[PDB]
Amino acid sequence: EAEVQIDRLITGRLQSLQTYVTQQLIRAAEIRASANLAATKMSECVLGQS
Amino acid sequence: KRVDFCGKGYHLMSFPQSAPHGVVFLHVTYVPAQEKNFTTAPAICHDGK
Repeated sequence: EAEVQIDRLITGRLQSLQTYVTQQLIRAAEIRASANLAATKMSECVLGQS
Repeated sequence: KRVDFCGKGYHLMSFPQSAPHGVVFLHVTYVPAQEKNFTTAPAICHDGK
């Protein structure tokens, strides 16, 4: 019975880890887009005139 | 006209080139050099003008 119990535990924990990883990937992509915008804004609105 | 968007320094033109799964740009840029120092003044008034 221990194999069955630990199998249930493992599958549940793996699903939770999958969810966390996917959320982290989405947030990282959005932050990367925002930082690209910030880099362009800093490069063009400081070292020159807009 | 926007600075440092394509190329570094002042921009003149660019040339595109193909790639396996992309594109390659060759930017031509103008850069000053061999500077000298001088004394300046805002505006010069002659005969009161």
